[PDB]
Amino acid sequence: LIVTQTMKGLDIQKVAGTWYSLAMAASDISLL
Amino acid sequence: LIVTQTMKGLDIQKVAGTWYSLAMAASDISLL
Amino acid sequence: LIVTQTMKGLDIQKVAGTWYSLAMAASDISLL
Amino acid sequence: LIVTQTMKGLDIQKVAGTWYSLAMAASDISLL
Amino acid sequence: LIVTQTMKGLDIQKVAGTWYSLAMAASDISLL
Amino acid sequence: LIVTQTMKGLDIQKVAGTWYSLAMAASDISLL
Repeated sequence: LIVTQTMKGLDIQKVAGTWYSLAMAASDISLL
Repeated sequence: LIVTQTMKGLDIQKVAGTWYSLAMAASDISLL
Repeated sequence: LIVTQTMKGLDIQKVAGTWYSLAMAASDISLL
Repeated sequence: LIVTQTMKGLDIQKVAGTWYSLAMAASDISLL
Repeated sequence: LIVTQTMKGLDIQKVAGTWYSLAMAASDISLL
Repeated sequence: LIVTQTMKGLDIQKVAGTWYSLAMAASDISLL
């Protein structure tokens, strides 16, 4: 598979917590 | 499969919690 | 698989917590 | 964009004229 | 962009004229 | 860009004229 993730002009503030990521791509994605 | 995820001009504030990601793409997606 | 993750013009502030990463890509992604 | 304008403890007196505003924020600001 | 404008303890007197504002923030600022 | 403008304990008097603002921040600033 071909994966293209593009982000332009983002403004993020006050992100208290377990922020994992913004763009995450792979073969198998299992989150418990 | 071909996956294209584009984001422009985002403004995110006060995101307390387990924010995983914004654009996530893969073969298998299983979330418990 | 081919993975391309592009980020331009990001502004991040006050990110208290366990911020893992912004763009994360691999074969297997398992998060507990 | 994220805009935060805070004012505490202001004392204004004798303001003869075309007083527009105190805190003004927007995308485009053109004043002739 | 992230903009934070804070004002505490201001005392303004005798402001005859075209007083526009105190804290003004936006994307484009053109004043003629 | 991240912009923080802080003002504490200001005393302004007799401000005859075209007083625009105190703290002004944005992307493009063109004044003629």
